[PDB]
Amino acid sequence: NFLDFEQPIAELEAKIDSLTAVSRQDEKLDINIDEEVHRLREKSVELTRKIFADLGAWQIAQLARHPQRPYTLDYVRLAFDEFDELAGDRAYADDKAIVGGIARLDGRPVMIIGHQKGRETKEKIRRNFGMPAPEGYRKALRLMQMAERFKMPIITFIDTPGAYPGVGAEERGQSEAIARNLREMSRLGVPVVCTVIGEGGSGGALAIGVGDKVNMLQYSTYSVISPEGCASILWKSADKAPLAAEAMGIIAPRLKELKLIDSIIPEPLGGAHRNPEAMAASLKAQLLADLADLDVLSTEDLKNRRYQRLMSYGYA
Amino acid sequence: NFLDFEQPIAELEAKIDSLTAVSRQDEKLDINIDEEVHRLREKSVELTRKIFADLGAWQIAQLARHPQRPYTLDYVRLAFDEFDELAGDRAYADDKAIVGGIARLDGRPVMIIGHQKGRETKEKIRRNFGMPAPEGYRKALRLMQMAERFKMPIITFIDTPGAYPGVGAEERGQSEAIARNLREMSRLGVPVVCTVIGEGGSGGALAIGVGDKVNMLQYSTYSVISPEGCASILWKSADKAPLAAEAMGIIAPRLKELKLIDSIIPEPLGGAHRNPEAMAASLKAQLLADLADLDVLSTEDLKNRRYQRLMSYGYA
Amino acid sequence: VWTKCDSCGQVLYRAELERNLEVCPKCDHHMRMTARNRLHSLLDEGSLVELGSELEPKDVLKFRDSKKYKDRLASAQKETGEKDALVVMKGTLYGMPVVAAAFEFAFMGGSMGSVVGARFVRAVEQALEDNCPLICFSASGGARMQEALMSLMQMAKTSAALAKMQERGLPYISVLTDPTMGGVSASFAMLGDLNIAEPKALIGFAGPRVIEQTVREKLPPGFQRSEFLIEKGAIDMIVRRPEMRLKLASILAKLMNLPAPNP
Ligand SMILES: CC(=O)SCCNC(=O)CCNC(=O)[C@H](O)C(C)(C)COP(=O)(O)OP(=O)(O)OC[C@H]1O[C@@H](n2cnc3c(N)ncnc32)[C@H](O)[C@@H]1OP(=O)(O)O
Ligand SMILES: [Zn+2]
Repeated sequence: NFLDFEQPIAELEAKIDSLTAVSRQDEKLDINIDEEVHRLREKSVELTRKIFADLGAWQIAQLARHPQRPYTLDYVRLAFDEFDELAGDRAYADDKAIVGGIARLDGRPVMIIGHQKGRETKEKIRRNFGMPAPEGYRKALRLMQMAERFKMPIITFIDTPGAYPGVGAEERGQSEAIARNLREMSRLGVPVVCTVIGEGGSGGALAIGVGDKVNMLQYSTYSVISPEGCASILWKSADKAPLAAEAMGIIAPRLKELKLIDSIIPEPLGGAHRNPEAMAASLKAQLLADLADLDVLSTEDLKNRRYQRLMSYGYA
Repeated sequence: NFLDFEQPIAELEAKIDSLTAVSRQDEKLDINIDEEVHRLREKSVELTRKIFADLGAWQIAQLARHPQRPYTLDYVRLAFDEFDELAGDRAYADDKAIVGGIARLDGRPVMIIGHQKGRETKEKIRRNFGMPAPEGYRKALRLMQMAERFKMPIITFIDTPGAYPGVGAEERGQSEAIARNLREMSRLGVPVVCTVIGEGGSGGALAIGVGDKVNMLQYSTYSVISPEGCASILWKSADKAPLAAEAMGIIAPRLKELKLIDSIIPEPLGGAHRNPEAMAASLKAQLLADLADLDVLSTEDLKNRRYQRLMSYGYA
Repeated sequence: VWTKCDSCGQVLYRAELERNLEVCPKCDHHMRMTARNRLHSLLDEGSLVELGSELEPKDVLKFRDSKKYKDRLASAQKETGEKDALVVMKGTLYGMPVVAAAFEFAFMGGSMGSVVGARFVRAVEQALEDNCPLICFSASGGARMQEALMSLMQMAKTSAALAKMQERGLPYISVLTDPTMGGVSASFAMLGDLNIAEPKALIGFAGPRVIEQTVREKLPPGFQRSEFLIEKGAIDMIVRRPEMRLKLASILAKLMNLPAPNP
């Protein structure tokens, strides 16, 4: 299910699929079919390259919400091994919108926390579309504290519409959970590396995104409020969302020039959904580089550097 | 509403009340009425002295459950000043079965946590008859941590049937709350003084009773299970409760010789309910004495002494 | 040599069940496993070394409900072959030093008394002096009623010991078998870094009967079971017994930062 502006590319891909089936249905015409497949493959590559050459902030925001994209579990599967999933905040319930656990990054033991939206329409409603209740932020805090106990670095995948604005979630103190996470994550004695794969923001994403290195994929957004909400409250309309997306500056390079994130992880041509394996490899390389240059610092120096980086946010 | 075995005393007291009313209804016969009142007052004093001379363990257990007895709020009112009540565990709800706050003991700032059963039949059901859900033990832990932060000694009043065995309270991890309280209360860097006023036990009382000095009133009980439950499981009957109470050894003098509590606070003649003010004064004196000899120890020495006292429990 | 699984009423071959770690090969029902057999299965072969073996029940209260508590202790010791409920054994796990402790539910319902707490503290101290993870399998009906507060306090004691371990940074895994209730689930069984629980294990604080009496209603289906609790957040994960050993090794290989075990 590609996006609207990707309608041409999808058609070509569909065509390729058809030709592939034909190439698997006969044998005496393989040469011409294969040549046409190669020609149309080159056509698709060039079309994707030129279409993506100039994408607006709204187009990028749509890409970050593409209903075909690697989520936290996909990156865990394609870039980590020996992943044990820990469930429960020990108090009320385990939120399926946040998945956490302990795995190995190239043999090193790491702790992984991240939002999980869900693939199909069943998991999407099972996981509240990636919107975690407070008993998910409390689980995230518990796992982060566990990792910090056993001299273990932490890796966070930030892909969520935001915190769930439900009556139950509001009764159980969402604000308290988020605030406690923000306060405690600034004192962890282990290096924290955060990435903003997919869509994140509204402050229910910063609850697991106060790290030493903040990274963002090329086609990912990070905003204080979704463009729909910003348009509704300020532009007094919902159809003026793209104006709000352009004005806020929610695209990765725009946030980069403000000194708000550390680096942008280049994506495969045509978005991370086309080649998830390449995206996972790039993300793994970036994570290894960030841990490589974060291990040199002592724990006290690491915490001091994190505090200074936090206090350097904003123009004031 | 006195106990069954206290029926004579109650009758005498009623008589005294009547005589008082008569003394407040006429003036020409005041001398004889006052003389009779004094004589019957001496009679009541001697009768209470002789009745209480030999009380069985079941009688003591009934006294600890007397439906007229100072609860945590009563001791706070009659022995502490400037009490600010802190409510909420920050997660789910505030349990009315446990009341906590910060007040002043003879000017010194102290933290007070304790079970509150409630006076009448309305408050008893409002406060779940002193049985706290896990969100009460979590509030107790929060307040104890707050006190330990601001170099503040802690005072605990243990008066409860036990932890609430409800479906809702069980879903929210009662065991986790109790276990976390027990683990964290052994590391507090402030002296903890615990008293077992009223009825306590079943392990939902030890959750706020792991202290440096454990005290118990004369007519208070502290058992691993209520005598009814012990009889039911072991004696196969509920009418053999007094046998279970006698066999367990739940009375204060019996526990003292086992090296399980530090001292017994003598009560006013006829139980703490007759003269709550004298009981409050005695408890306040005991608390001041216990804090006086606990301040001398350094924090590290205080914690080491607490750890050794814990490890010295049991015959093994 | 032909046993029957009471949950499904099959005719399981006895040695077939024994080689499967007392798990029904048909319905996968987790049945009783003795402490010594469990610890032999978990830890490596030829490295077991029991700890706290000099501690024996030494009743002081002189309890007597319907049978002499000394007679109860003698009968249980003869029946099970263990001095008291908990059994502590040092050993190796895939080449990794580790101290394990296993309850023996046949001994007076696996109730926790003075000897149980003393043995647990010995296990914690051994783990501390020789830095290594601690694994505890819990199967208990609660706190030993025949010792009163002298048993209740064993909660606090054990908790304190675990606190010490947590201060040293040593991992501690708490496997929750069937059942784990009373003062064992409220002191150290649910106080682990990871609360692993076996499938369909009755875990809680107050037993179902007393909850029914107090609430006077119908308990939710599958109440207090492991599958019901994992959704309530009390259980970190649910691990089948035949896969437990390996799983535990892997976990403690990542918590301790040691190289992964050789499968
Ligand atoms: C307040 C406390 O901490 S002790 C209160 C008792 N325990 C509880 O309330 C929690 C759970 N309650 C229970 O009855 C059980 O533990 C349950 C619900 C798990 C049921 O498990 P069951 O298969 O029924 O085991 P059962 O209770 O029969 O235990 C086996 C034996 O251990 C005994 N036992 C178990 N726990 C205890 C205990 N705390 N004190 C003394 N004996 C005990 C039982 O009397 C029984 O002896 P018997 O078979 O010779 O009569
Ligand atoms: Zn079966």
